Amino acid sequence: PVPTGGDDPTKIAMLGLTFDDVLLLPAASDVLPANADTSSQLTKKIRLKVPLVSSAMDTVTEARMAIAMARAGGMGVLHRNLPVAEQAAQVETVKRSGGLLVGAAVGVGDDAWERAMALRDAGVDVLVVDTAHAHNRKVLDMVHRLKTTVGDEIEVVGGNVATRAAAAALVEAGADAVKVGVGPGSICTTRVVAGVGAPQITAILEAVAACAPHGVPVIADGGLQYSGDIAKALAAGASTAMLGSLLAGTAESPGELILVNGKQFKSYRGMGSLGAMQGVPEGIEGRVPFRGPLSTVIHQLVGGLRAAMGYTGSATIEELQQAQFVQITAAGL
Amino acid sequence: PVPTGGDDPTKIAMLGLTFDDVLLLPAASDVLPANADTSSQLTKKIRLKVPLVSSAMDTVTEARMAIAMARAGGMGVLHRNLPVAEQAAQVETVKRSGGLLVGAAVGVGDDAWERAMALRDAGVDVLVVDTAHAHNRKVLDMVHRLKTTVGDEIEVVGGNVATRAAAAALVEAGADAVKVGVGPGSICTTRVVAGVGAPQITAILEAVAACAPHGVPVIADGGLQYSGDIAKALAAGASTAMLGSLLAGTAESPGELILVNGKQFKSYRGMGSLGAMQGVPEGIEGRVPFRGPLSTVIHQLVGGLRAAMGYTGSATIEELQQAQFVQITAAGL
Amino acid sequence: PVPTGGDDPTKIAMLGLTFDDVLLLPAASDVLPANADTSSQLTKKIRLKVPLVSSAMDTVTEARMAIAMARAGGMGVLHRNLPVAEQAAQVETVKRSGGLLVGAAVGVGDDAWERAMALRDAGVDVLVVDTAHAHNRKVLDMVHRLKTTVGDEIEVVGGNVATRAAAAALVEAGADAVKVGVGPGSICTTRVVAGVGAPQITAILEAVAACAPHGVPVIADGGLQYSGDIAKALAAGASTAMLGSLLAGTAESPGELILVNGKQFKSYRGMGSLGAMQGVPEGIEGRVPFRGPLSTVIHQLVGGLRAAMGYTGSATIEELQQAQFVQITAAGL
Amino acid sequence: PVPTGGDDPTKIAMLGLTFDDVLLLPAASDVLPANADTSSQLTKKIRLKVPLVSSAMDTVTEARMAIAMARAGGMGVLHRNLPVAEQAAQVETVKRSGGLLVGAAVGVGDDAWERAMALRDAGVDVLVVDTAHAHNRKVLDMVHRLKTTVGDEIEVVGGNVATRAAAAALVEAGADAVKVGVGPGSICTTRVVAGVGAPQITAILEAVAACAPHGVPVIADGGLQYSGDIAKALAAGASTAMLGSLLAGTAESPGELILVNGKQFKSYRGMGSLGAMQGVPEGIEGRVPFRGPLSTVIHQLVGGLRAAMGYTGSATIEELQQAQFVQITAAGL
Ligand SMILES: C[C@H](Oc1ccc(-c2cn(C)cn2)cc1)C(=O)Nc1ncc(-c2ccc(Br)cc2)[nH]1
Ligand SMILES: C[C@H](Oc1ccc(-c2cn(C)cn2)cc1)C(=O)Nc1ncc(-c2ccc(Br)cc2)[nH]1
Ligand SMILES: C[C@H](Oc1ccc(-c2cn(C)cn2)cc1)C(=O)Nc1ncc(-c2ccc(Br)cc2)[nH]1
Ligand SMILES: C[C@H](Oc1ccc(-c2cn(C)cn2)cc1)C(=O)Nc1ncc(-c2ccc(Br)cc2)[nH]1
Ligand SMILES: O=c1[nH]cnc2c1ncn2[C@@H]1O[C@H](COP(=O)(O)O)[C@@H](O)[C@H]1O
Ligand SMILES: O=c1[nH]cnc2c1ncn2[C@@H]1O[C@H](COP(=O)(O)O)[C@@H](O)[C@H]1O
Ligand SMILES: O=c1[nH]cnc2c1ncn2[C@@H]1O[C@H](COP(=O)(O)O)[C@@H](O)[C@H]1O
Ligand SMILES: O=c1[nH]cnc2c1ncn2[C@@H]1O[C@H](COP(=O)(O)O)[C@@H](O)[C@H]1O
Repeated sequence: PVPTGGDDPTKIAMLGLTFDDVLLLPAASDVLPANADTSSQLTKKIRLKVPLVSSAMDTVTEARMAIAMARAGGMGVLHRNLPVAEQAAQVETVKRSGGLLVGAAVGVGDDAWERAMALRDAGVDVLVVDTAHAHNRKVLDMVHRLKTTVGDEIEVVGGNVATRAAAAALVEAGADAVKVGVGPGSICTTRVVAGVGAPQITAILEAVAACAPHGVPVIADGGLQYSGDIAKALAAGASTAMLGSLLAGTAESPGELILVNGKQFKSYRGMGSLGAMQGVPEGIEGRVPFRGPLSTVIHQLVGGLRAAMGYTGSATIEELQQAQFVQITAAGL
Repeated sequence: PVPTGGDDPTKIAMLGLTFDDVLLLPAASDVLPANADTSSQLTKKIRLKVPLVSSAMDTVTEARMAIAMARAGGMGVLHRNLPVAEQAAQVETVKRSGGLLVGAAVGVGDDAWERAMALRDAGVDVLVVDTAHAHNRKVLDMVHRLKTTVGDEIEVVGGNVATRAAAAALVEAGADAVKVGVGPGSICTTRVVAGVGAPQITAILEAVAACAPHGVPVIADGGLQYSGDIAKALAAGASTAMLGSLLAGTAESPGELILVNGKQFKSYRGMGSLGAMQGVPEGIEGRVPFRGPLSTVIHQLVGGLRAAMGYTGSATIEELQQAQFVQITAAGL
Repeated sequence: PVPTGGDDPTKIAMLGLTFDDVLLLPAASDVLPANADTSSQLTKKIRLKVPLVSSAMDTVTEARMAIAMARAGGMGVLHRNLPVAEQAAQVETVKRSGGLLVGAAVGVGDDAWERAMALRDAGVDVLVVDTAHAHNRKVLDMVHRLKTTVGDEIEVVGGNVATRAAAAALVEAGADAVKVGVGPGSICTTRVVAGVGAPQITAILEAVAACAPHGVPVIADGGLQYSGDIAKALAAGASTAMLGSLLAGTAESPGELILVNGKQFKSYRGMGSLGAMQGVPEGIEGRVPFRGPLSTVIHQLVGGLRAAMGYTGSATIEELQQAQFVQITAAGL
Repeated sequence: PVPTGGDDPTKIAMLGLTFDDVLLLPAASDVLPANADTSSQLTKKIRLKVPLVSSAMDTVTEARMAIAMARAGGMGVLHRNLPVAEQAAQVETVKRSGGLLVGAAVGVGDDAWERAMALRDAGVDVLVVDTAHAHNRKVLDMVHRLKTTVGDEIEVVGGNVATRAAAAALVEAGADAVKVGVGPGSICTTRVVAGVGAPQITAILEAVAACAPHGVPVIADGGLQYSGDIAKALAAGASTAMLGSLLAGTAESPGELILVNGKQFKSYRGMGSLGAMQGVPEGIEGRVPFRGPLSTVIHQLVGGLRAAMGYTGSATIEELQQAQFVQITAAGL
């Protein structure tokens, strides 16, 4: 029998590693952190100066965040937990601040096609078909319909996935980028409520195995707690990282300051939390420390990435994606 | 020598995984959580609408719980820590509330045959031969005697086991279902007192390898803490889950509200605890948070299961039983 | 290269398991806990009714403990942190309480031969050559000298060891039992101070591989925290268990009651602690909860063992020594 | 696919062990701790009586520490976070206290060559080219330039490295010793900020595989918390250990006593901390317990090492470097 039980070796299909399971190995380097090139592909066509996108969540990204993110060289994805007219107006607001990149989330519900067309009319650059489970005909069909209808002017992202097969399906549907993350989010309770998930380093490695041969960038979404996690996600093969928790504490996120026991916080909640759905939960409502301006958070995050590129001899993100890991033990934390 | 010591490779026979060691992998799916079919076999003949049974414990299941459980589409197993006449009367009470399914525990002591016949007379549907260690001639003989005597009107469950061989023995004795769990219970101290046990995912996989080829359902009993654990136990191959801790906090369980430090609790104790035996302990007496009505707890539990069936593309429990896992590391919690 | 570094596969020689790493697997059984036979060989010649010996420590075993232990069916080993005359007088005191078995520790210092002869004269049954590191010519020579001089009337134990080779050396020197434990003691700081040790399940398996073929019993010494650990140590192949921590809280141990924050304690200290040596430390001075009479502690310990013998179908300790383990993961605790 | 994801087996290159992952196995021994020879090579030419060097940090080693360390039989490395004139004057101060060994850190910046020549003029014995990442042409060139210019009178150390290849590069550049440690320091945040590092036992094993064949000693730098860690680092093949945390609490380190909540502390900060750089941080500012005189700390540290040499039968450090480990599990701590 199989050492962990039963007679089927495929029952337990893999050993899933998360960020805390690995470290980047230093390598020969003539790259100074200050000189590394941090640009990377968000989608097949769109390159960002900084490989970071803010999550499509209503305690993270509305117009103010999208504007600050694009000015910092990344991009925001506007959340979709509001009327179609307001979302499109947020898109327009970002555009009124210059030639700034902006994305917007849509679902696959009755109302999604209308939403997508309104955002298109508003001048959106990227449409993110954004769902709990993208390995599904309705999601694949929406990705394909958008790519064939508005595809030559708008880039279309599909997510989220957690396996090589799911990512391959989005590639075949025409996705211009694939977003990876089922289970790892800081406010996510999918793992405890449904018992479902995939540790994020293994999920990225698997998705990249399906996406890289086709020139489709992977967006690592969820579970990033530290600047060093960004470096790890990219070295695992992702081209960008999507941040929720790390940006929800910033001045530019929606929400006000909360003072508890003399310290400053902001509210941060899952899109699957009770309160987000009353606008069986798979997300919580919580708080995160107030962090100040976005520009300052992004500076330290990018600083950590630059440090990693120095250590690994990576002049570009493309080079970082070829870096090697060491696996650590439980004693290692 | 063997890497862990000595010269015998069979000394340390396997690596045992528990619920926290695994996650369900998302898979291609056209199944909406709301549309999944949650029915499953309790025994060879009996199918439940909801794959959940309440434990035969005196702080969990008396008539009120059995009634609420059957109305929710599951079943209760009446505990046996009272006189034969009272247990049979509880059986009758459940039946007075309609054509509701109900089970009842018996042991293998002098008094067990009399108990079993009285419950039969009371109209019980399922008899559960329920013991700390079922891999034993007296237990096997009782299972067989019941199956040959009352077997065509009553289904007979045997438990508990933790190995492929033990489950195979119950199958050969005529069990209509096999119950798995030695060591994993929340109030169980078998692991620390006797040093005995089997991690529950590996125990289910092993028991299913013996039971499924013979069409005998496995009941996963003990160690379930979250709705996601129910999904994991079924995907490991079990057909139903038995709950103690998760239901002991409910309005319908025996026992009154306990107020400690401004919060509400109910008493929850092992059948092998001092107080359960004074009616060398292998169970504790504890408290669990008061949770309100059973209907509400079952709704969230079934909600979590439906979510898992959506993620895994499982239209039925039978399909869920073929789902795949990823193993996670210690960093994964 | 070797996956953990360097080019030498023998550098990291084995994966060491401790008690918490394993569980005993239930097996077919017709043995009732109440009926199991708990007797076992302390030495080649001496069998105990209960497979438990108290440590040769000055906060655990003086005459009162030795007397209580023998009456409970085990034995005490009198510590040697006092003058030769007092130790011998303690031996005599035990003998004045009937035909009770008693052992006594000696070292390998200048004074040890004199000590050994005085204890012999006092009527001691077992001499324990007791040292931090027995894999050493002076220890081997002392074991052999005693066996050739007083060996036909007194049994001679040697310890402590942690490897197959060390145990083999004591067997060749003539030891009648071998004591295993370098590093695992509750009050031991050898692991942090010297960086030396061996996880106790692997140490027992290795020592038994050297001792069992020669009919020499292994005494598992140190690291036992729960009654279930006793069962594990014996199933790993040991014939008896030596207890320090578990008995230091008892009425019969040396030392008085200590009241701290409304709860009762006794002092418990390593023989290598500062205070034991002032009569570079490798042991601490601590407290353990007061537990009451020895008889009560031994009853629960033996109760747990009986439970294990029931679960594993072990009618005798000899049978228990053939039981199988499952290895558990970090999530398993 | 590879069990942890993707199709490349080299992506995750190794399993990295840290000190807490291993223990030294006791071995046959005729070596008394008091009699072991603790001397070891700092560099190809320089042997120390005690295999310990103090870190080049401004809360650890200035003239007072360098003096105390050499008198204890080790050496100090003077930090370089001050003007060239003051560092050279510290070197001279040490020399005014007798024929004491002393080292000094230099970087690879514009000012480093001048620094190195001034320290040379001051009578320094060892120059340590000391950087976050030594696997780099500028570092290799500096090591080589120093070795060819002042190499016959001064020994030249290069660091830090974490891989076999990096250490091989320093050997080829002419290093007289190689210093190992990227990530493990107590005040280091490289792992969380950059996601970069190498567990220290595996890093030492790998570096030694490159250095030992060429007769170049390895200095184990960072992550040492206990005296037992020193023994482990040497048995892994290092010839000396560099200490920061363990010595920063001593009377001889720079800094004053800090009283917080009735207990005594000293400040201890990374050279990459904000405050060290304001003279994106990769080190913190913290406190360590005040420990008293250096002589006392070194005595217990050397005591622990002697204990390890006794247990492993190592008469010399060279013998200790051939000792074997056992790997432990997470339960092992
Ligand atoms: C609503 C609630 O919680 C959420 C909400 C949003 C996300 C989310 C992640 N991302 C990237 C974008 N949005 C995740 C969880 C929930 O339980 N959703 C849910 N659980 C299972 C399914 C399902 C699985 C198969 C199929 Br087919 C259809 C639905 N959906
Ligand atoms: C009474 C006490 O604690 C309990 C009580 C009930 C259960 C329990 C689980 N389940 C599913 C239904 N009931 C478990 C433990 C206890 O120690 N029992 C016990 N330990 C060993 C044996 C034994 C092992 C081999 C043989 Br053969 C006979 C008895 N029995
Ligand atoms: C005195 C201090 O602490 C102790 C004291 C007693 C025990 C102890 C266990 N047991 C079963 C019986 N007694 C263990 C540690 C200490 O450090 N002892 C020590 N550490 C290394 C050596 C050594 C190693 C090789 C050789 Br060869 C000679 C001595 N001795
Ligand atoms: C200044 C700050 O923090 C420090 C400061 C000193 C040390 C330190 C260790 N040791 C032994 C001696 N000094 C370590 C970290 C920092 O982030 N430094 C840094 N991170 C990446 C690079 C880099 C990587 C490739 C190349 Br090429 C050039 C620079 N440098
Ligand atoms: O309610 C939820 N349940 C599960 N995942 C969520 C939920 N809400 C947002 N997310 C995901 O979690 C990511 C943020 O993760 P974080 O950066 O670790 O906080 C988002 O970008 C989404 O992919
Ligand atoms: O005293 C005990 N010792 C060991 N297992 C028990 C005891 N009492 C009840 N159980 C088992 O534990 C299960 C409940 O586990 P739980 O749902 O994790 O709380 C029951 O259904 C029984 O199988
Ligand atoms: O000071 C010490 N250092 C290391 N081991 C000790 C020391 N003192 C007693 N012991 C060992 O530890 C055992 C007790 O371990 P315990 O039962 O876990 O508390 C004794 O029987 C000795 O083998
Ligand atoms: O700011 C820093 N970041 C990373 N490593 C540092 C820093 N400052 C000092 N070190 C390293 O950490 C070592 C001390 O580690 P410790 O002995 O564990 O405290 C030093 O000898 C340096 O190699």
